[PDB]
Amino acid sequence: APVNALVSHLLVVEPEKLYAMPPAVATLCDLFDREIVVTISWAKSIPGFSSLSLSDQMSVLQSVWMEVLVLGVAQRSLPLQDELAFAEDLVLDEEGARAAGLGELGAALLQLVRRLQALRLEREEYVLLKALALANSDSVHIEDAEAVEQLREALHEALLEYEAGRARRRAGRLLLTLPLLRQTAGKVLAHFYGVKLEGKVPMHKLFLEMLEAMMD
Amino acid sequence: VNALVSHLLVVEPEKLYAMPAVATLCDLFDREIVVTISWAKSIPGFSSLSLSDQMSVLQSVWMEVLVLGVAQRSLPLQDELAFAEDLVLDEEGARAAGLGELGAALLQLVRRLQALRLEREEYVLLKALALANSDSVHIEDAEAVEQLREALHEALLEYEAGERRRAGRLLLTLPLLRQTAGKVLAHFYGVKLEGKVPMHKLFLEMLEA
Amino acid sequence: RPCSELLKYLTTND
Amino acid sequence: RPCSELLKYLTTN
Repeated sequence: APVNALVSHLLVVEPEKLYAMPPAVATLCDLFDREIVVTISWAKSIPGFSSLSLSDQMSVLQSVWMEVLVLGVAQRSLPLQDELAFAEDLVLDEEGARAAGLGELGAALLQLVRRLQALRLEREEYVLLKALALANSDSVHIEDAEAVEQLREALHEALLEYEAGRARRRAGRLLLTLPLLRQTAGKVLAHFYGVKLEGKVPMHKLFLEMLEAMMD
Repeated sequence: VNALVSHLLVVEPEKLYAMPAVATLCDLFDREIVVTISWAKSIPGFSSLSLSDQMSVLQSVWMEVLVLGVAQRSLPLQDELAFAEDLVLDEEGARAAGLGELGAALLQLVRRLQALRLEREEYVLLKALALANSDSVHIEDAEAVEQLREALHEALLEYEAGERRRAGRLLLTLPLLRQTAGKVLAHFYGVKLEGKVPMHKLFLEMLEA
Repeated sequence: RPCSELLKYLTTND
Repeated sequence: RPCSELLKYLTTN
């Protein structure tokens, strides 16, 4: 039985499985919109996030929501080979992402998946990395930079304490995958901002607003 | 003292000096690419990678190495960017010099690094780590590049062991480094699409790569 | 930067 | 595979 309070809380507030059911790009747009809603309540549950000013909470979420969603797609895809689990009931391979109308995203996402697979990411490490991505936002709009940093440091410390007990140290290997996570998120955002401009796929207001926000 | 750390300090390029505005940077960056290439070959373990993997790595991380150099050089200053020891421009001139708003993006990286008071040894290790952390889809021997990554990572931990706490804070700045390199690329790629500003072959090739 | 929907979900203590 | 310029430096002194 572990002992890290932050890790336990993060495990507890993890959202439940996502199902695309029970048109390609349209389904993904709807799914992502629902994922954003889940990400917002999830963030509010993080000890340290809700103590941030309301404006900073928005600034952080507008800049990192896609990284959180992308890490979620990667985590769900870990047990698969050359496949992407956008939802439990919605899996696609590189060639599948093609037809669906995702372009190169299939390949970008898989690079991330393979990077995490190489590490053999454990549940504890995943929730910590996800929270870490949220707290590592570099949005110029954040006003209380120190408070965000305090949150990041608390999560960083929890990761070190966790590794120090279970699982070129381990913590650093996990942290070295964050640049790719952000770059991958940037590609997914660009693509969907494109889907928005082409005006052929229906998209919900929240998703549209967040796409415009993380685009600034 | 760490063996790898001393080596990185030795192969560290000499200070850079300036050679219009956008025009000078395009030429200055072209030269830095040359320096970066020789620098990489000097790193223990890089030369062991196949030639194509050496290409793939350089083609995907050259701008990060460059941007990190700019930032390292701008550390002593405030609200200013030193692209060269004799080429510094305030966030205002950056706009005037026709650099859109890369100046602000760059200063954001500078401030993140200033907050950590990056030491010389950490700077060289971080720069090497950036090179070895390439996520180029074109890489063939991912296990080899990884091996190089871990060696540098180990060096950083040993160094900090004077560790994981300080080491991680350094690594946590890499996402911003990559994103910043991405913006610089997109800007200058458009700078060649305007055709007006001239620029060498290497720089042009690396931009489209 | 519009933030109406985000604000709504963030401030809906639900 | 546009990379002739880069190769020139990768395979020299």
